[PDB]
This record gives sequence, C-alpha cells and structure tokens, in this order.
Amino acid sequence: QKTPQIQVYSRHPPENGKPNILNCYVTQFHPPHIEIQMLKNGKKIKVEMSDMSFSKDWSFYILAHTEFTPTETDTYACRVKHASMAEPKTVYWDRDM
Amino acid sequence: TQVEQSPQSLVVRQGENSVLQCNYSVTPDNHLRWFKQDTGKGLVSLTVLVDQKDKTSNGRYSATLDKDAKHSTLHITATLLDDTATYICVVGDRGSALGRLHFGAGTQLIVIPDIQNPDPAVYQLRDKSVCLFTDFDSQTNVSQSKDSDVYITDKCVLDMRSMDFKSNSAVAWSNKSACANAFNNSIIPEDTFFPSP
Amino acid sequence: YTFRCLQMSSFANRSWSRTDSVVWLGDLQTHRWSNDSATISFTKPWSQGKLSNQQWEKLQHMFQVYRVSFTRDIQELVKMPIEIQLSAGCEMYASESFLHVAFQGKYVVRFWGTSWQTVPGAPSWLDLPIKVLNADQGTSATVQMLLNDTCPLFVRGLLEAGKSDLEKQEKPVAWLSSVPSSAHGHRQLVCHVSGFYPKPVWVMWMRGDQEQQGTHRGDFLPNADETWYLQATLDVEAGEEAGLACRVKHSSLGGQDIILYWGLHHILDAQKMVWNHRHHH
Amino acid sequence: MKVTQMPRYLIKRMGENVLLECGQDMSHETMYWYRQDPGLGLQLIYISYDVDSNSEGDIPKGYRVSRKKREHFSLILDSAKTNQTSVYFCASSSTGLDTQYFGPGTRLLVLEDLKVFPPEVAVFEPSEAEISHTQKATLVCLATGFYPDHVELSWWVNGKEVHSGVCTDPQPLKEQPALNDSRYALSSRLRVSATFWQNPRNHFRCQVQFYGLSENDEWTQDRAKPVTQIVSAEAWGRAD
Ligand SMILES: CCCCCCCCCCCCCCCCCCCCCCCCCC(=O)N[C@@H](CO[C@H]1O[C@H](CO)[C@H](O)[C@H](O)[C@H]1O)[C@H](O)[C@H](O)CCCCCCCCCCCCCC
Ligand SMILES: *[C@@H]1O[C@H](CO)[C@@H](O[C@@H]2O[C@H](CO)[C@@H](O)[C@H](O)[C@H]2NC(C)=O)[C@H](O)[C@H]1NC(C)=O
Ligand SMILES: *[C@@H]1O[C@H](CO)[C@@H](O)[C@H](O)[C@H]1NC(C)=O
Ligand SMILES: *[C@@H]1O[C@H](CO)[C@@H](O)[C@H](O)[C@H]1NC(C)=O
Repeated sequence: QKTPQIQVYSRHPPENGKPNILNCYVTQFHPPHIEIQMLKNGKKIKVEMSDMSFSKDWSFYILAHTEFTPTETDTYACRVKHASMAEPKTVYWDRDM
Repeated sequence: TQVEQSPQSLVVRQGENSVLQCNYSVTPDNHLRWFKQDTGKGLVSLTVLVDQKDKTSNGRYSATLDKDAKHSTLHITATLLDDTATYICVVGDRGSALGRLHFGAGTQLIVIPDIQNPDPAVYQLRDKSVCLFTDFDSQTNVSQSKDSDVYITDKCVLDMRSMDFKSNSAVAWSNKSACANAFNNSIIPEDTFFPSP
Repeated sequence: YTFRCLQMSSFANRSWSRTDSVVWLGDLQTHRWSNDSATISFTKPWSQGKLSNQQWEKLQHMFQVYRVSFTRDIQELVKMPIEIQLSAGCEMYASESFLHVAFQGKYVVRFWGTSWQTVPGAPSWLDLPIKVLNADQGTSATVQMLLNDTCPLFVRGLLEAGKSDLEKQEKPVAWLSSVPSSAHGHRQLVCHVSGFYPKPVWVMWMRGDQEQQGTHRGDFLPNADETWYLQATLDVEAGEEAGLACRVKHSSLGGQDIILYWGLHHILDAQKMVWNHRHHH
Repeated sequence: MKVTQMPRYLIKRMGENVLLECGQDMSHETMYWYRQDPGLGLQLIYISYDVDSNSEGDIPKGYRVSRKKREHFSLILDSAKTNQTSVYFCASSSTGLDTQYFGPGTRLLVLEDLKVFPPEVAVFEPSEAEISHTQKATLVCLATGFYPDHVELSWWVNGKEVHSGVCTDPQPLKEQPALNDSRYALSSRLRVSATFWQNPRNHFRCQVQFYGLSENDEWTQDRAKPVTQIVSAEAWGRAD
C-alpha cells in the first residue's frame, strides 16, 4: 500500500475569464484501484483520464484533466479515493504554487 | 468436447495394418499424446507429438501431427492380437503441468485371428447343461438373446499354445424346457455340425 | 530511446481479474490494450511500425493467446488480492532487451537468456511456480524470439515511421508567481515552464551574470496533449526579488532563450491572475 | 517403474468415508486423479504440483485430496454418493512434457443398501461329440448370480494355474438386462487334448475370486454375509 501524490496545475498561464485546462496528476500509488474527481466550488465536474501507467520504480501514475475557467472567487480541487487512506484526500488548485 | 476420435471401433485381421484418426479444437495446442488402454487396465503412453509438422515412432506404432489441420493419425503396422484395446488421443494446451489435458472418447480396435480351417459346431455339455458354439471363423458375429430366459455370451478366442491352434467360441444356456437352435439369432455357417443328443 | 511494453494485472479473487496494458516509445504512447477490448489499439498513425497487415495480425494473435493464458496460468501459480506488473521491451543504440516482472509492487522475476530467474532478494516461495514455468519449452522459445529478434526489428521500424512525431518541436511558455516560504521574511519565487517538446529543458533563476545556486528544479509533470511542464523555484529574502530573472533554454527556440524579469510584462500578467487566496495551502 | 493404486475393488454404503490410496517411486512432482465412465472419458478430479500444493480439476465436487509426501496422493470422499460409483485412476509425470504414467485403477461401487451376492460356480464336461470330431475337449466354467461384477476367474489344472487354452469372457452378462441392480453371469473355457481329458488322474478346477463385503460391514439377513471369498467348481478326467 502506497499513498497517492496529487498535483494540480493549469495547462496555460491563468487568466481570470479566459478558458483553460486544469491538470490533476496522480502518482506513486499502489494498488492501481483509484477514483479521481475534479471539483468546481465543491461540486463534481465530464473529466477526461489518460491510460494508467507505471514508472521505473514500479509506481503507478495517471493524468486527469478538465476544461475550466479561472476566476478570483471560484474554487477548484482534486478529490481522490484510495485503499491507503481512510478518508478521500482533497487538494485545491493553487495557481501561485 | 474438444477432441474427436475416428472411427469409434475398428475390426482388423491379425497381421494387417490399422489407421486411427484424431481431430481437435483445443487452442493453444501444445502437444498430442496417444494412449493404449487394455480392458481392466490403466492407460499406457505410446507416443508424444510436439512440433507443427511432427512424425514419431515406437516400434510398430507411428503417428503424425498437422497442427494446421489440427489432426493426428496413429498407424499400427502388422497388428498383433495384443493390440486389442481402446486407443486414446489427448491434447494439452500447455507445455507444462499448468496445462489442461483434453481426453478423447477413444477408438476401440478389435483384432481378429485368422483361423485356417473353420469347423463350426454346436456342442452340449453337462441336469444342468450348456451349449457351446465353437470353431467358427472370425468373420462370424455371435448375436445377443432376444429371449428373456436364454443367455448368450460373445465370441472369444483361445490359444492352445503347444498346438499353434486358435479358436472362437460362445456359450448359451437357459431354464426353458435345445442347443441345435440356441444360436439362431446369429448367421450360422452352412456346414455347422449339430450332433444329436 | 527506451521502448516499453507495460502490463498491469489485477486479481481480486478467483472470479475477478482484469489486465490493461500500455506501450511507450520514449515519452510518447504508441499502443493501448484495454481489458474491455479484444484487439490492441493504435494510439498513433504509425503504431503498426513497418509491419504488414498480416505481419501485425500474426503478432496480435500471439498476444491474444498470451492474455487469456497469463490470466489462467497466474491463478494456478497462486496456489503454490494479487497485483502483477510486467515491463518488457528493449533499449535501442545494436540493442539490448529486457523482461522484468513485479509482484505486489516488488520486482521479483526476470527472463534472462533462455528461462525465468528470480532476482536477488526474491521471496523463496517463487521457486516452485518458477520450476513449473521453466518447464514450458514452447513459451521459452517464443519469448527468446520476441526479446532477441522481434523487438529490435520492430522498434527500428517504429522509429523510422514515427520519425516526424519524435523530432517535433513545441515552444515553452513561461510565467512567474510566488508564495510565502516556510521561512519567516522569505518568499519562494516560482517560474512556470509549460507546453514544451521534446522533454530536455534548461530553467534557471539569474541575476544577469550569475546562475542562482538556490534554484530548485522540479519534477517533469505531463500535459494531456503530450507536452511537458516544469517549475524552478527560488527562495529569496523578501525585498530581493527585483533584479532577478527566469531564464529558459529549449531546442525549439533557436538560440533565443526565454528571459522573464520580475517587474511591466510581469505586472500585467499578475494583474490577470488575482484571487482571494482560498484555499491557498 | 509403474504407478501403485490400492485397493483394487471396493464396495461402500452411502455416506461413508472413502480413502483411495496411490503411490509412485519415480519421485514425480505432478500427480493426478481421474475417473473413467462408460463412453464419457477421463475427467480430472484433482491435480497436485508437489507436496501440500493441490488444485481442483474439472469435477472436484464431493472430493477432497491429500499429499503430505511426494510418493503418495490420497483421494478422499467424505460422504459417498451413488453417482460416485466409477473406476478411479491415479497418474504421475514430471513438471515438464515427459511421459504420463497411469495406475491400474480402482473400481468403486457405492450402494443404497447391500441386499450384493457371491457367485455360484459350475463346470461343464467336454461333449463326447467334440472329443470324437475334433480330438479336443472343452471344459466350460459358469459363474452365475453375482453382484457386483467384481470377480477374477482362473483355471487350475493339477493344482497349478493354466493360461494356454483358456479364454474368459471380456464382459459379464446381465441376467436381468432391464434392472440396474441386476446380477451378473460370466463364462470361461479351457480346451485340452482329448487324451489329456481321457486321463482319469487329471484334476480340473474352475476358480472365481470374488471381492465383496469386508467383515466390518453391517449385515443382518438370514442368508450368509457375502464376504470376499473364493468359490470353486471341479471335474475329474474320464477313461470310461
Ligand atoms: C515483448 C516485446 C515484443 C515487442 C513487439 C511487440 C510490440 C507490439 C505491442 C504489443 C502490445 C501488447 C502488450 C504487451 C504485453 C507485455 C509483454 C509481456 C511479454 C509476455 C510474452 C509471453 C510469451 C507468449 C507465449 C504464450 O502465449 N505462452 C502461454 C501459452 O503457451 C502455450 O501455447 C504456446 C503456443 O500458443 C506454446 O505451445 C506453449 O508451450 C504453451 O504452453 C503460457 O501459458 C505462458 O504461461 C504465459 C505467461 C508467461 C508470462 C509469465 C510471467 C512470469 C512471472 C509470474 C510470476 C509471478 C508469481 C506467480 C504468483
Ligand atoms: C537470445 O539471447 C540469449 C542471451 O541473451 C541466448 O540465451 C542463452 O544465453 C545464456 C546466457 O544468459 C547462455 O548461457 C546460453 O548459452 C544461451 N542459450 C543458448 C543455449 O543458446 C539465446 O540463445 C538467444 N535466443 C535466440 C537466438 O533465439
Ligand atoms: C471479487 O471481486 C470483486 C472485488 O473487487 C467483487 O466485486 C466481488 O464481489 C468479489 N467476490 C467475492 C465476494 O469473493
Ligand atoms: C477482462 O476481459 C476478459 C475477456 O475480455 C473478461 O472475461 C473479464 O471479465 C474482464 N475483466 C473485467 C473484470 O472486466
């Protein structure tokens, strides 16, 4: 059992009002049974998924992305369920990070 | 059923050659084994075939395998009497113990001895008596009883070793109130000796 | 170039299993094989390499028999929740191939020479399942053929057919931002580089002449459209940002690097990404 | 070498523990348990890859198995059912593609009740007409009214067993073809030279070994316990 790493980052420079793609990259987890969600203001978003893969250290990774429009008030976050965790982890998008 | 054997039974004259067929659907098809099973006995392996186009030999037994046609032939050259058995074709879908083995129903090969001087006769032997149809040729089939109270066994070859003499014989008996007609369900040779009691 | 065929197999219980696999050439995916699917899917026009239609279908059938077989075989070896990972492919130069197997996230078995071996530090209960497995001389022969021959011959065809998509150039686009450093009175500058291909990149913080030794190169994070993202961070003492620049070198640019100075272009860009800072970190 | 399998014949009552043993000395890893049924073919019950490492065959229901030693492989039926009446075969092989060796088999009969009969044997003396005509003399043996057909028939001449001139029926005959519990009949023939039969000093004996009930089986019937026994019939040669 390995706990997932979650990383959320936009495809293009954030511009309030202009459409963008948000990426939620999940890595370093085991088993490969994972449920990934993307949230706008704490609510479910159609979110596309890449084929699951793994790297040289045998750790798994998958990329989830959706089309979103950044605002100064609208919150965005990735929510992930995995056997390693008792409660699902939420990681909010922080453009400055 | 993924393995089919052809024909079901085969009657051959002692000393002749016989040809047995095996066809299968098994995939993947790793190997084909031929087995010999005598009555009351276990199976004994004759040969194992592995290649795409394979030919093997074991004395009087030889076999071929065409994995494209998914078809094998077992050849028996100059058949002895001890070749009377059921012949079992087995296909494995793995090259190791992990494999599933598919067993065919089997071909029954019945080898009949050439008897040089047929001398067909029906004898009475001993208030209990028994009828004995004997010395008939191997081409003759002994029919079963159509009567509830009459019992008839099949033909049977015995070898008087010191004489180089082989003979067929069947037995019949009843509880009815006549051997002369005991075997009339069979095709009785025109010159069968029926001695009067 | 490293060519990888990656298999992922889940065995929940005796009656539940699935195996999905993927195939990489460098950092580009060429094939997908979903457990839902009977056929291997191309994920590029050139995923057939230089093989003919039938030449491909011959190889596909070979794999179709494998997947069914692997599934049934593994469940037998079990007797002597299961995750199994297979990494098979070759590295091009002459070439060198490999077949590594992992069990419950741990590398335990490789195919080497003519048969399966356990790797040092492998659990000993594998010995029987491996003894059984090495008995299958047919599998041994087709594997040796894939590893020694088919893989090199195939990959040399993929490279030639994929020449174009491998040599492509996509320009990076950088932008700046910063966050509170965990150290009092410090701030961490962040240089965002995104959308570049191929993977190799040079990103540094500068005071004109000097490369800032505190520059921390981040991990490569992927984009959905097969381009890359990377950020270099710098921890400055608050007030020392002025005079700093983020310098980006990349093959798509000519010699014309991206330099981003902290402070007009930066001013307008920061005015375009203001927010209320919830839930910042 | 061969493959061992004991016992040869077994009669059990419904819902009894049945232990079928098996052995091989080739030190093979892989061992098998099959059952063979009229026309149906061999069906795998259980396989074993080595010690304490077994796997269910195609039809495991009602059967468990054991292998604590490499040389043995026991098939256990916890409570026997009438449909578990079959011939059971053991088998062994290497882990690879080598020969598969089979044992001789175990005829298992499972019954609702045991109300099973021993054979009655009779010898029939050569026809005088056959002696005159062929200069040969045929003794016919007749085993009647036995259940099950778990019998071994042998001809004994002057206290030694003979094989030349002998032929026993390959299959028994159903006395009542319609009934499924029908008793069986079996005939055998010994053929000698007329002079040999005409010798009064010659003793001929037909012997039927019958495998039936063990002395630990339950039995309360007026008739005697149909145990494992030899039933014989004799005839002397005749000068006249
Ligand atoms: C590999 C590189 C080749 C490059 C070229 C291809 C590029 C195209 C892209 C393809 C995308 C497909 C996804 C790739 C999947 C990952 C690759 C993994 C490679 C595995 C190859 C397996 C060899 C295939 C042989 C096979 O089907 N074996 C079958 C059938 O064989 C049967 O049929 C054959 C004929 O059809 C023969 O007669 C044989 O004797 C008979 O037994 C056989 O049943 C094998 O057991 C299959 C499994 C083998 C892998 C076992 C892994 C060992 C590690 C397990 C240990 C874990 C511990 C256990 C709890
Ligand atoms: C494929 O290459 C391997 C080597 O990577 C060959 O397998 C054996 O290599 C081992 C060393 O790992 C030697 O001990 C053996 O002598 C080699 N096997 C034999 C008997 O040839 C293998 O032969 C190659 N397979 C081919 C050409 O199909
Ligand atoms: C086994 O497979 C899955 C677990 O992911 C589950 O849906 C199924 O119910 C399981 N079966 C059982 C209960 O053994
Ligand atoms: C994976 O695919 C195979 C055959 O296509 C199927 O039998 C199996 O159920 C699938 N696994 C799952 C859980 O979808």
